[PDB]
Order: sequence, then structure tokens, then C-alpha cells
Amino acid sequence: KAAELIANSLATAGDGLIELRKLEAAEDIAYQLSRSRNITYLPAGQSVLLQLPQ
Amino acid sequence: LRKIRAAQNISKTIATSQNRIYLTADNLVLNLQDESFTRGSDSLIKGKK
Repeated sequence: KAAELIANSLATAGDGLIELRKLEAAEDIAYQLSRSRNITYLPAGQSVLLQLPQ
Repeated sequence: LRKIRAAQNISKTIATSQNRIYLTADNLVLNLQDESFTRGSDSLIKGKK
């Protein structure tokens, strides 16, 4: 039914409608397949306690 | 559209995958040394009356 609706709205919306829906969908497909990423640290502590001699 | 739905699911199930690294930590260790250790002394001839 969703297909029917999309097609119907597509038709009312004309060709331009079709094109960018296709591009959004393609973009979605690309999103789903492509996703990946990572972040990392080099965990090192260290702090400085500076004391003046008196 | 049943076909499309099935395709969505198949692509979705197949597609997903990733891996990540995490590093929980925090460095908390206490080394406490109080009265105990040694310095040094030289050599001197001493004598008390």
C-alpha cells in the first residue's frame, strides 16, 4: 500500500518528485551500508604539583 | 511493495556491522611513605667531652 501511495503521490508530484525521492533513498542505502567510525585516546595521566621552596 | 519491504529487511539485516574500542580507566594509586628512609652522612671525626 505504501508503494501504491508513493507511486500515486509521485505521479501527482510529477517527475521531479520521483527524482529526489530516489536520491534520498539512494542516500539512505548508502548510509546504512557505509556507516563506520571510531575515536580513541592515548590515556596518560600526569599532573603537576609545583611547590616553591621557602 | 511486499517485495520492497522484504528487500528493506534483508538489506538492513545484512548491512549492519561495526566495531569500536573503549577504555575505561582512571589512575588512582596511593604510595605513601612517611618517617622511614635514609639520607646520607659524611665522615667526620667527632668526640664529645
